[PDB]
Amino acid sequence: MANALASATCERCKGGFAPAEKIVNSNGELYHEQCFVCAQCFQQFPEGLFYEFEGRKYCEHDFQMLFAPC
Ligand SMILES: [Zn+2]
Ligand SMILES: [Zn+2]
Repeated sequence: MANALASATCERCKGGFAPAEKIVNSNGELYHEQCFVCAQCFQQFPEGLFYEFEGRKYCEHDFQMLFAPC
């Protein structure tokens, strides 16, 4: 259906992933265990999870400035 889809690839990297180790979903987008970047400073970050959000992701950098304890 729709146009010819290629495959499941990362968002800020488009890396063809699949395993729960390389594939990581949050909000609705797909990320790697080390692609999570700051929608503002684009600062990537390991762990595979930080202050991400729907349609927008952020690292503990811009978000620690806003100061959001938990
Ligand atoms: Zn990636
Ligand atoms: Zn940042």
